[PDB]
Amino acid sequence: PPQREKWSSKIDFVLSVAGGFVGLGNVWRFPYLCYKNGGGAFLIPYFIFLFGSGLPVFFLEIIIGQYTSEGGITCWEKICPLFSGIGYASVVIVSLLNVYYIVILAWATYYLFQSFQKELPWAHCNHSWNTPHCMEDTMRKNTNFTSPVIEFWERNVLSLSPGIDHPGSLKWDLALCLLLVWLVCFFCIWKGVRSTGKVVYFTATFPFAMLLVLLVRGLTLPGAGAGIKFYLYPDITRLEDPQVWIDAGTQIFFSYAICLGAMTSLGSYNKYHNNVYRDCMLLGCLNSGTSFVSGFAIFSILGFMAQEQGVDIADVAESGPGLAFIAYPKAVTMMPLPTFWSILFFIMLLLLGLDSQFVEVEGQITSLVDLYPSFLRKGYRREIFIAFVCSISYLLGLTMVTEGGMYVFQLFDYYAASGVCLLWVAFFECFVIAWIYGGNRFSEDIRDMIGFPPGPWMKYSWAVITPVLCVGCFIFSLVKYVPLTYNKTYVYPNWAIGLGWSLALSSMLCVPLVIVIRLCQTEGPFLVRVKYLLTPRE
Amino acid sequence: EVQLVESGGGLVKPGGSLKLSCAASGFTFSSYAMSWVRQSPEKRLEWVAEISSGGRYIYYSDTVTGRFTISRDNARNILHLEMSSLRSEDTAMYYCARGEVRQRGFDYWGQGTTLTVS
Amino acid sequence: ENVLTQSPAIMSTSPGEKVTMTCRASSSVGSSYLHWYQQKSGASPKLWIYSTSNLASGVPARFSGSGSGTSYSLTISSVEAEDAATYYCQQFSGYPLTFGSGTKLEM
Ligand SMILES: [Cl-]
Ligand code: NA
Ligand code: NA
Repeated sequence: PPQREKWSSKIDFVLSVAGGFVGLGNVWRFPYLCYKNGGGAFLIPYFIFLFGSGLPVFFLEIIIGQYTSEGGITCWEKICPLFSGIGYASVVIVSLLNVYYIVILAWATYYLFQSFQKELPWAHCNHSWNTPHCMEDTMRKNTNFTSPVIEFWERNVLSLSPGIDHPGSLKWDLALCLLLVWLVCFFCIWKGVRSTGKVVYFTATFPFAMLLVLLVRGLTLPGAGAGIKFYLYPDITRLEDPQVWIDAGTQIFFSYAICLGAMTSLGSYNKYHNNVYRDCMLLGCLNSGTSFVSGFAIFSILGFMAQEQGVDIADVAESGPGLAFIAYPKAVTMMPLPTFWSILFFIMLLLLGLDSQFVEVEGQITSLVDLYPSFLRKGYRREIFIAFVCSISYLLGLTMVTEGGMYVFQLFDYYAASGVCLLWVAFFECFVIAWIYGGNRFSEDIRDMIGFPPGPWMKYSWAVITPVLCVGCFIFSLVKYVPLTYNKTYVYPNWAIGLGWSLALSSMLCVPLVIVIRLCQTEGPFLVRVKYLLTPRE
Repeated sequence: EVQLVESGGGLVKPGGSLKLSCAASGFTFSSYAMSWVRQSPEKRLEWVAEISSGGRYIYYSDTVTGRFTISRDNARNILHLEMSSLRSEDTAMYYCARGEVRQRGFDYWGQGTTLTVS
Repeated sequence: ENVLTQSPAIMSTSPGEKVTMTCRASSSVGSSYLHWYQQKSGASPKLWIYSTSNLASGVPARFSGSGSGTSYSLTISSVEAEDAATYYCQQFSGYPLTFGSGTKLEM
């Protein structure tokens, strides 16, 4: 169809990217990854990756999308048809990401529902699901006494199984919460995402205000000083392992949602001559600042918990994705009328995650319909396609909300869409653009659209800095490989690790496979075939 | 350091053709966008055409879109402007400008050469 | 075409007073896409102010610029000798590029 959509105003583009940027990756993923990696040792790789690859690649996606009015898949048909597999790899990343990203909001919805109560269940462990080993953290410091908050998170919400080999029963309450969130996502996407007028003044601003309140509460705690010292002081010895390097790298590639197709899709709606350099840098600063500021709140709470319980900071909570659900409720318990603040906090989590999810789903649909604009035209066809995609994603998320679903979630988070695949996709993007497509040609394209060249920082980052960082972490991770462990105590079965690698390979292998498919479908000799496919076709 | 000097100009019959040139020195000519601006005897500046930093994107004024042509010589670092049909209103002095950054404008200008019609 | 117009055709003032000049645009232009050029009476033009506030390298800074939307202006704190020249405002936001009608200071 001739029709192609565009933003009605630049504010819409800014809001869409801000909603895509700020979400569970900042307030939930960054705190637990830093806690797992030992605090300060996580930051040095983080800032290296950020100012080295993070922002330049984010500008790369937006400016590629703006240059070619196409989705994540069909954009590469004009830069490099031979390397069109990057778009397929990105969408597979998006498809896998949407399955497990929603489950966090399912946990938040369950927490939100179980906060409509006279007293918060995690304020004491006199409840049924609690073990006799429990002792109130107010008296834990006065042989393996445990906190009630951790007990609620594990026994009640997760109903944690002894291992992934024991899936157990399917949590009906989590399934209905999983369904409710997906129904919200469908009804907000089946027609089209919109700012909806003045409601943005509440949807967008509220999460930052709530985070500020949590930051004030955390820094005012008696043991905040020790937590901040652990957060900021680097452990140089930890840099001798690839874990801190890979975790910091893929976190940025995940938080910025750049290896995904959403950023290209959002850029595709921009005007050709639109100036977005300043906006991209400011939005990146907002995302990085939000994560760094939220880190202070989380670790201040953890420092207070360590001081109260008498245990070390590294041993005070879970070294896994459950850190947010163990730390933030605890801080809420230390506030007047804890029910009110818990309600606002989990509404804050839903608002941050739903806005990001809407961007991810909308980008996935936009990239997919670009392949078949006529068959997937607007109207009934799009509504059916969205309904089918949401239903399949719902059924795919159902396996990780069981008793042993936490291990499946951890496997998905580490390997699928948030691990080596981000390094794989990012390296090929910069390699094609800087070397095969031509850095000088792309700078000319950037100048034609923005009016100014990208500059030495962006050119060198695409040409050298990003490829070197991606390859180095790839080699370092593969040469010093260590297996994945849940909560640093559970060893995954060899088949579970193979499944995780297969999940990673499902996206990584898209690049070589499509290259073979593209090459084999082109007639003539090999040299002519590659020459044609390297030339912009569409 | 940066210097621009134009060459080529004289009397032509109406409807004739003449090719102008612009030499560059002191900078990487293959990295900066170039534009032609002409000043009529009435002293009014009129933009003519622009060639991108690599010569892939080209823009023309509405009045010279069908008769004028802008081109580059990156190896020789010389900018060429070719006219296929010089009308009576084409008499002016043509200036070579180094308009690379649109946010900064024509920061450098050449000496200029005059063109007249009989 | 976004035709640019300057209100004063010609100006003459004593070399001890401030003067002001305006540039009106037929369409709204970004603050970063309009520049002022100073042309000596007998030589080539020269970039004077760009981005509506950034003074060029060679300007004594005795100049200043302000504006937004479709109305723009340039100002001089106190004009001295050799300041008499023709000043052109230029649109650089969209093609075709347009220069103002030109305005000349005298005496
Ligand atoms: Cl982050
Ligand atoms: Na969001
Ligand atoms: Na983020």
